[PDB]
Amino acid sequence: GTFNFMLVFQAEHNILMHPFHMAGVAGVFGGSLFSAMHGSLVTSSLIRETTENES
Amino acid sequence: VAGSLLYGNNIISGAVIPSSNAIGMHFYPIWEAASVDEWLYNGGPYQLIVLHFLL
Amino acid sequence: MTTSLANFIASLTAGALVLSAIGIALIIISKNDRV
Amino acid sequence: ALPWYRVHTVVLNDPGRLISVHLMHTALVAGWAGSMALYELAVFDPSDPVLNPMWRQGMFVMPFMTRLGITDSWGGWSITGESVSNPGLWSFEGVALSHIVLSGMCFLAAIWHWVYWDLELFRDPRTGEPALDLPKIFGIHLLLSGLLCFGFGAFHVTGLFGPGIWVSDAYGITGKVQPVAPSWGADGFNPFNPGGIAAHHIAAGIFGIFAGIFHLTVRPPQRLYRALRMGNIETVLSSSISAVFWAAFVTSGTMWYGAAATPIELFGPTRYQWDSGYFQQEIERQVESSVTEGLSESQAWSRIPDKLAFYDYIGNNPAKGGLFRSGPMDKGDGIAEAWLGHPIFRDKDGRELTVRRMPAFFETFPVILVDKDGIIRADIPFRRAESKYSIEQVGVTVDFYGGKLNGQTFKDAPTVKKFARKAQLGEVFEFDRTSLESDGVFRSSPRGWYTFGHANFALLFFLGHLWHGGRTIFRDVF
Amino acid sequence: TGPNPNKQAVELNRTSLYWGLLLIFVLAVLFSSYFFN
Amino acid sequence: ERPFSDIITSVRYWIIHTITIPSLFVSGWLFISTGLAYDVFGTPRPNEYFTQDRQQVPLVNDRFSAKQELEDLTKG
Amino acid sequence: EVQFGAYLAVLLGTFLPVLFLINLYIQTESRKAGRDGGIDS
Amino acid sequence: EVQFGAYLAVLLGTFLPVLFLINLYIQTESRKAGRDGGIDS
Amino acid sequence: IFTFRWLAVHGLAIPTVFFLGGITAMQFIQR
Amino acid sequence: MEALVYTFLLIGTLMVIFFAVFFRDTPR
Amino acid sequence: RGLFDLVDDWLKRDRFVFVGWSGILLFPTAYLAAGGWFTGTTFVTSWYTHGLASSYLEGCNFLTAAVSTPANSMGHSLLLLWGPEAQGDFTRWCQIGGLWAFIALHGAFGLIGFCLRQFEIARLVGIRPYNAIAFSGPIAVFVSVFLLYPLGQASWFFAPSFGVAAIFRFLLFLQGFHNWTLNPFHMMGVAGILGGALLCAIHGATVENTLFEDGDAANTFRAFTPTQSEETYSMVTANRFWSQIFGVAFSNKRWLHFFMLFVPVAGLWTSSIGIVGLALNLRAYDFVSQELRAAEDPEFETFYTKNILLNEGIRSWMAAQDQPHENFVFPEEVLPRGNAL
Amino acid sequence: AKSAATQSRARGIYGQRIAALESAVNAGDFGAVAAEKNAFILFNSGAIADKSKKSEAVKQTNAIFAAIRAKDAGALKSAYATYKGANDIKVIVADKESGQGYSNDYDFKARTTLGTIYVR
Amino acid sequence: ALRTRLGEILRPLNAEYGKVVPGWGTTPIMGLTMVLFLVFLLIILQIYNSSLIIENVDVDWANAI
Ligand code: CLA
Ligand SMILES: CC1=C(/C=C/C(C)=C/C=C/C(C)=C/C=C/C=C(C)/C=C/C=C(C)/C=C/C2=C(C)CCCC2(C)C)C(C)(C)CCC1
Ligand SMILES: CC1=C(/C=C/C(C)=C/C=C/C(C)=C/C=C/C=C(C)/C=C/C=C(C)/C=C/C2=C(C)CCCC2(C)C)C(C)(C)CCC1
Repeated sequence: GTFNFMLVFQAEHNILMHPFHMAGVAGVFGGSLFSAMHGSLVTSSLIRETTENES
Repeated sequence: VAGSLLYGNNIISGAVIPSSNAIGMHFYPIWEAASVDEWLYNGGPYQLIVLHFLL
Repeated sequence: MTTSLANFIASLTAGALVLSAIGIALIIISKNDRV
Repeated sequence: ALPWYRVHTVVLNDPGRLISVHLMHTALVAGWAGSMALYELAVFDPSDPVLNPMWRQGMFVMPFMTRLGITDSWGGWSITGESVSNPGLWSFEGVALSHIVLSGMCFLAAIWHWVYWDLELFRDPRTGEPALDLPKIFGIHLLLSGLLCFGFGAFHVTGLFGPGIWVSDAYGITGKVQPVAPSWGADGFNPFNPGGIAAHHIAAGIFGIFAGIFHLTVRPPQRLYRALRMGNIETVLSSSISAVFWAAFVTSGTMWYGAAATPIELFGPTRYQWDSGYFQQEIERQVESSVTEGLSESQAWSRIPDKLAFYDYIGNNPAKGGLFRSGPMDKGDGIAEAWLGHPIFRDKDGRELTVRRMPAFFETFPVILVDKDGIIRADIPFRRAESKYSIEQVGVTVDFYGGKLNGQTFKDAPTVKKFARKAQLGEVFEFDRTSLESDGVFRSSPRGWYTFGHANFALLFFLGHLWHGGRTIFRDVF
Repeated sequence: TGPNPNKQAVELNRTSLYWGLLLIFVLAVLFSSYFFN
Repeated sequence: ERPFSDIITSVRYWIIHTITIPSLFVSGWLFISTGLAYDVFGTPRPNEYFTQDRQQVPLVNDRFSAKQELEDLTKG
Repeated sequence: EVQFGAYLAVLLGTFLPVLFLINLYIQTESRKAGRDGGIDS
Repeated sequence: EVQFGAYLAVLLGTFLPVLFLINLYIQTESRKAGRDGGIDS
Repeated sequence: IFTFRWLAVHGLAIPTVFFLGGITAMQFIQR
Repeated sequence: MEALVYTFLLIGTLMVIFFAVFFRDTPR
Repeated sequence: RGLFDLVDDWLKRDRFVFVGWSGILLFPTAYLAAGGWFTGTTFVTSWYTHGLASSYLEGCNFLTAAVSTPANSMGHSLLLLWGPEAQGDFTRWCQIGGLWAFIALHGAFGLIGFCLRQFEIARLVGIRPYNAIAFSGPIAVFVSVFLLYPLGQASWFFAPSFGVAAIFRFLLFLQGFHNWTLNPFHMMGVAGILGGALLCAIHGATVENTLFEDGDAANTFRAFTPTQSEETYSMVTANRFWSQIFGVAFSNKRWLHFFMLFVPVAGLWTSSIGIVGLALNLRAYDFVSQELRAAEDPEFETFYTKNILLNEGIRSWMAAQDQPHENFVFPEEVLPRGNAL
Repeated sequence: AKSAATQSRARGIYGQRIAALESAVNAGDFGAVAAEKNAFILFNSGAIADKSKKSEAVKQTNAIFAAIRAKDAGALKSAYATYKGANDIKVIVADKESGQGYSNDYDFKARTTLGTIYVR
Repeated sequence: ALRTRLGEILRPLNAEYGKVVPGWGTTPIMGLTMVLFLVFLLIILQIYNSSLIIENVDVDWANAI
């Protein structure tokens, strides 16, 4: 049903050319990018307190 | 249009159909129908679900 | 020895030239400012 | 103490049990090969090798068996069509039983090499700790690989001591297994020239022998030894993973585009042959040659073999199936039985019309008839209110030459429309749609499933290169 | 032959068990419709 | 060293920039105005999309004979 | 209508890993109980 | 020819109790190993 | 003169000005 | 007959969620 | 010592920007790719390959300019400037569509160089290289689509073009011809992307709303020494809040960040598999049972059949102009259509 | 990708161009005849999907142009006639009752004598 | 550690763990060989891609024998 909704909406209103939809797409893409960057940076900088045989 | 599992739908294709186009934006509670069968024929559950969910 | 072979070998020569130019720049600048 | 994704690291510093676990993977692989061959042999129908080949019944490991020489069965039939009297040991069943017995023996050997783990061979003489001199093991196993490579090409593919490989003609009508002589010129690098296989494997074997002899007798440089961490076992894993996914990409490409190592009679035609019109142009050339010789249209079209016409049908296109449509190609259309002939459409003035063929990239295509220049002359309308090019209005007739419907003509609109609908998929055949309860949707040939699987595997193994190699380089931080 | 000094133990707490159960059930729910075709 | 906040103040920077930048800007303007770009890159002019003889879209239709095809489509 | 092999695929591929994970958790808990001296060994 | 539900019946009724028994044995062994202070807890 | 920073900033700021001049010239072309 | 399979899978997922929420390892 | 040691010392100094050994691969390729895109969206046209105008010189704006794929007659040619198609002559090379191949081929090596640079810097500062895998995600996406999809199809012509509206065309094209929204791999990709956005927003809000009072001004930004030992916010309060609101909450600070790293990369890697599958026309297009029942019973209807009809409309009304080299001619009486409009 | 559509396009355009030379070659327009060398080459290269036929067409075109470079009004006419007979080249004009040469733009028959369109 | 007959036969082949040659050495040969391999791979790839055409080589389905 959501696919039907999206297809009809694009046909009738020409979304993908509205700047607000572009803002939303940038929001989700940038959110994923920043989440990955933050996770990588924080996890890489862990101090050694376990040795090998322990998560 | 069929949308339930018991009427020949899978998880991907099943849905809860919106209300009828003849109703429009009119309020359609259960007690305003002549019978429960008529309520189910005109897409009654959609309004109930969406309203209680938004609240 | 068609035109394709000649152009292929010429492209190899051009790539070697570009790599040599880059390497020469790196070597010269590294030797200048030793430290 | 170990999490669930680190359990199999207990054999990292145990050379005795690493052999055991690698033997276990070997035994499982051999058992799978044997059992798959046995299961395939019990659902194969060898009656008709013309209109029901192996690639239309979903056979996957049988083409690889018959590519290198196996053609006979203990049941008295052969893959080319023949009555064999004494097949021998190396038949379709002996190979399966051999791989099975090998699986069992490898299982027992794995159990032994696991129980007796403490051997003096795996211990360093001066320190007493377990060790493995990888730069020399590499040389030994590489010399073995080179020797194996030279013999396959000099004795099995050339015929000196062996049957050879499968070689066909340009259009896949007459194929057989015969020895192949090496070609040493520039045409040996032609992918479609079967003579390059022998030359390649011979020269690669010689170079592998020499490379093994070198990498056996020269110690590694110290700088490279430190840079590449040659004292660690994980760098070997990373390099091997890289090589493996490179090879997988190469094999996937050669299977999709076609080569001499993937013959058409064993895996099926390619999508580019349908795109360009290979078989259609060959059929036209043969028919014109026959006509110029002084033959009628009916005779010329009756001299066309059914096998050649079967390749010109869109149901054999590997790029026409679906991901979740499972089973053999016979599950979609049924089993082909006979050819119906070539239809020729003529309008009221006698000029010839051609139905526009369905591209492999569409799923539904309109029915359009065009003349020799591309101008439309008839079609099947969607809206029957102001149509001008309907078949009823134009009055098109159809005649059949060759095949089952030779010499018959039709003039009423409904039958002409039915044949026009049928003619946009290529040649028309008669199918048996009840034996397997066919549904009616096309499926994919073994040429597509192999590509899908091994390409996805290579893409996944690239991440293995990255992760396992990074763990090699950053050992002291991990 | 003898006692191997490389023997260790495996571990799985309750949070990981719940995560695995959820993953398996959700994957089955997602792919069942396509498997049935 | 000397971070940007010092460059954006030194007067020699200002004079060299005031003498250099307009030359480049005018060079770009003249590159467009003189019609050289249409020749360098092959972009058709607003009155060269259709010729008097060709009234259809000129799609390239060959691989190894693209030079002759493009020469014919362009003017010939 | 539907393919019959899907029943076997779905049910087996759902049931086996679930029991595998449950076994992992239960053996971990049993080892933990065994390590700490108590009424349950 | 044959009944289709028999596939599911036979396969499920074979696979479930076997895994239950293996679970019981493995947890017993883990508890025994945990009780004795060793390299594996 | 030959420092890395100068070569960078420049080799990405000269074409920018050239292209901006080109676009400004384009803005006045008439059909 | 596959509606039974769909319903079973959905109810099993809901049961897993219930057990995860109410029978959980103490954060301490 | 030797020249190698001197070059190694010079390459790993502390200057404006790190160069390293990977800089040799990274800088020229990325610079050339960016310059090619900028010079293609400004001067080069697409009249001879697609029949479109795609430059500022012709009249397009930022939303419609693009660098278009080469002509279909060149199937999978590498399109080298010295190759047998252009034979030098820069103008013909631009006109046939060589800039697309130039940009793609240089950009792939640019991406490889950036990944190697991440490895090198992580090794230099002595930390785990967790950023390399996270970037390997997008590398997989780019490789998969932009290279593997055209290579399985007829030609380079069916690849995405480097433009804003061209990407929208690509999206609608794949929906119309492949039913890409029904594939169970774009579904996992969507789940991963949306979950990543959710995690970013929720972690930011939670951390910012549990700060310890370490200042006297309402401007809480200037109450953080560049780096100290004490934690900024309260983990216990956050755990209590999220366990009493949602029912479950994080308690380990390393698992949180690993989850944040893991989710979107997994989404991208799952979607790449589906794209690789589409490259061979191994679509997930139809549900056979519903099609059979609808064929035999002209009263069965779901949303799936509606989407199928929409796809048919897209194909029929788009193919004629979307593939100009096929000379498709469709009379008005043949185009599928509904009532009235 | 080479296919039947490529042959159709090349055949249409270049066969029309070649057939336009009938009146010119009837009397003799050596320069105007040589002005279509590119058209002859393009028709030979991209409108015949047959090795032997392509070789024969190349040989015939070479003979035509060799006769052109001789001020030979007879050999040129004979070679042109045999080329037309072999390759089946003729001028084609269509109508609307049985028409629809083209529907949209991008077609090689948009504004040519082959282009007819029927609008309901 | 148990000693077997095969162990004594194969003992010399695993006895030099860690032995190296001090400082570079055969590295330039390795570099030259890698460069030649790259050239060979490029040649065969461009032959298969039809970007390099040579006489008497036709990249198409062959009649063979
Ligand atoms: C004496 C040993 C032996 C023999 C003769 C066979 C014979 C056969 N096997 Mg079997 N097999 C064996 C052992 C053996 N097997 C073992 C031990 C295993 C378990 C690992 C298997 C697992 C197995 C499977 C899974 C399958 C077979 C199949 C087959 C058949 C086709 C083989 C084929 O196409 O290979 C083709 C082999 C290759 C293309 C390998 C290429 C080698 C790569 C490229 C090496 C490159 C790296 C190298 C180091 C390069 C450097 C060296 C160089 C410089 C010189 C054939 C009847 C197939 C079959 O028909 O099914 C029944 C099949 O599917 N076998
Ligand atoms: C002991 C012994 C014996 C016996 C043996 C045997 C009996 C064996 C068998 C074996 C076998 C019988 C084996 C089997 C195997 C199999 C396998 C190993 C499989 C695997 C599979 C897989 C892995 C798959 C997966 C998948 C799926 C499921 C889905 C899709 C995807 C994939 C494909 C991934 C003998 C008497 C001889 C001798 C003495 C000893
Ligand atoms: C291709 C090629 C090449 C290269 C080239 C190059 C390298 C170039 C460069 C170029 C460049 C490098 C250019 C640039 C340009 C730029 C520009 C043009 C920019 C613009 C900008 C703007 C316009 C901005 C805007 C905005 C924004 C973004 C935001 C806010 C708002 C505003 C509006 C301000 C060579 C030579 C090798 C040769 C071969 C080919």
